[PDB]
Amino acid sequence: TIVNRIRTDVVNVAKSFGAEYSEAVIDQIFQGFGEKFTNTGFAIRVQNKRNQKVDCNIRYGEAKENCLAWDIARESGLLSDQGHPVDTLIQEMFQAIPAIAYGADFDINYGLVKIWHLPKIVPVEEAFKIPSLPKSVNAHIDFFKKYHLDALCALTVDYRNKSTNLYFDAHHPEQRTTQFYKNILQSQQFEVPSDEVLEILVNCPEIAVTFNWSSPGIERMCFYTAFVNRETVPQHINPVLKKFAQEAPALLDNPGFLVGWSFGPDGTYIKIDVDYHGLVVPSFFHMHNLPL
Amino acid sequence: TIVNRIRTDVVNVAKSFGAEYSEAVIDQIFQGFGEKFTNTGFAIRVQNKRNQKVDCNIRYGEAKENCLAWDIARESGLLSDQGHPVDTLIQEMFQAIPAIAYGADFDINYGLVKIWHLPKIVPVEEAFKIPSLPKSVNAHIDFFKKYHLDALCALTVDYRNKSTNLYFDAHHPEQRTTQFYKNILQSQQFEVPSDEVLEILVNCPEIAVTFNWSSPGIERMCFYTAFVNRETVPQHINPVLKKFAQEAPALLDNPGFLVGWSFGPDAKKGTYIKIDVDYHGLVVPSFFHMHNLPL
Repeated sequence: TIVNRIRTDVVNVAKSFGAEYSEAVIDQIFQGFGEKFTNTGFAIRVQNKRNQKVDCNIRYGEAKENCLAWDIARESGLLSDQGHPVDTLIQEMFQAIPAIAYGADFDINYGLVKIWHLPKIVPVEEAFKIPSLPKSVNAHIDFFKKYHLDALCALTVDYRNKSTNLYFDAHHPEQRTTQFYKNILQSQQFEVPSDEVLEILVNCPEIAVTFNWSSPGIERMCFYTAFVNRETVPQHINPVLKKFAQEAPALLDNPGFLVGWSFGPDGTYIKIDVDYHGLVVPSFFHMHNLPL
Repeated sequence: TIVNRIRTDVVNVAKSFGAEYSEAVIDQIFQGFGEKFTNTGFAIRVQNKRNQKVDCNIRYGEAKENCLAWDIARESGLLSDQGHPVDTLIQEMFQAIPAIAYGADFDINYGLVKIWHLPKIVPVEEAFKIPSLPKSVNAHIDFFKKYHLDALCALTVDYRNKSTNLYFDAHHPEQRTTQFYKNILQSQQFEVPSDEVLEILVNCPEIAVTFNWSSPGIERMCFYTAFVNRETVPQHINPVLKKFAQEAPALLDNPGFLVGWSFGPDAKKGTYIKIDVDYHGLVVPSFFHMHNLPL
């Protein structure tokens, strides 16, 4: 079955990369979400967040206007209340801004991590009405304006990290210059990457900015890129990129990949998703009004 | 490094329990006290004092006769004069009664909360000369005698709450009966807990009584007991006891825990539980030793 092949592939990736994982957590995730994994925008992700360690995260999105993942995760005990502003945040999001899609991702050593809210691209101001948003978000209006972060294309709630991400369509001509990324990173005292990487960042269509409830400042920023096949992933930049590009499983032979470049206070690491069914990459390009 | 593992463990506990916290406050605490956390009796505490919320507090004790925490907190800006009787109270305490250890605790959403003074067990009357003590302390001499609160084993100053605690070794045979706890709680109009909890209270070797400068009455009373491992924590009594018992971080594999059962007026904060993980494995043996018990 497709669900058995997905579960097998996930475990095979975990073992090949030495990623920590729990069979009981996988069993729980799949009891709730496995059928969805067969039918929707499913992806397997590895990242080198931890030093000398790879983490594996599985995720899916689907074009439903209600947050089905919240209901499933509540039902299966994957999401219980934690006495924290995250408890209602996704609900407020779906109440504040109409959604065209939703999604969810799961750490295979832990359980549900984030739930996603996907509107049509919308002015960032529509986010400011959300009651349980951390104060830092509205505190960063001038930052958003300055860096041309006006076109909001997604929102996520991270229940494990107790944080929230705003995602923007990087449509502005300034965002096609390496100087933009140098500046925005330097504005948070984040380490500026190599020139090679900067030249990759100029094509990033999506910029994620992380906020939380313990600090006034930006926790992290991530710049996402897509690649149509294994070959065009920059495999020379990092061993995890090469190995995953070359060896990630998918239902088609040459899947696309999504690469995120995350930067924080001196975290600064790489994330890579395989487009397991071949739907995610076209949807990424479409959502950012780019051609394949 | 060890200190970095402690910091990340603290943050992870905060996030897991959804406890409100400040990265800046954690920064300041650890700049002053990080090395103390690595090398002394460090513990991580969660409590359900706020209704439908978990608060996280980190603490340490060490066997020094001078209140080093006071110097460190003053120097790091975590403690400043407040124009209040607490400004000198801890100094008067170390001046009045010789200390064999001291400690401090910190709310990770705020900063330094209390500083502790630990003498050899002394008669409670040695406390009564301390000048800046709340008037209600000496007012409660007959209460202390009635409930066999004669063996004073610690003193604390709570700078945030503007209160002070006297801690007593619960050595008396009456303190082994559930009726004692029913009576002492009823004497302050605090809610008497379940028979199950009462049967836990009879084993508690430490009783904390909270006084303040705004009222003549006892503000709160807390009954402490320790458990040598996660298994023997009464995890079925409260969801927080279970989760923290099962999931609290520590260097050793099966750390012990200290549980406090706190009681006050129902119309105010009411009744709640507090649990500490013995991060380095030092705190629980020290607890039993100070109370002359074996474990």
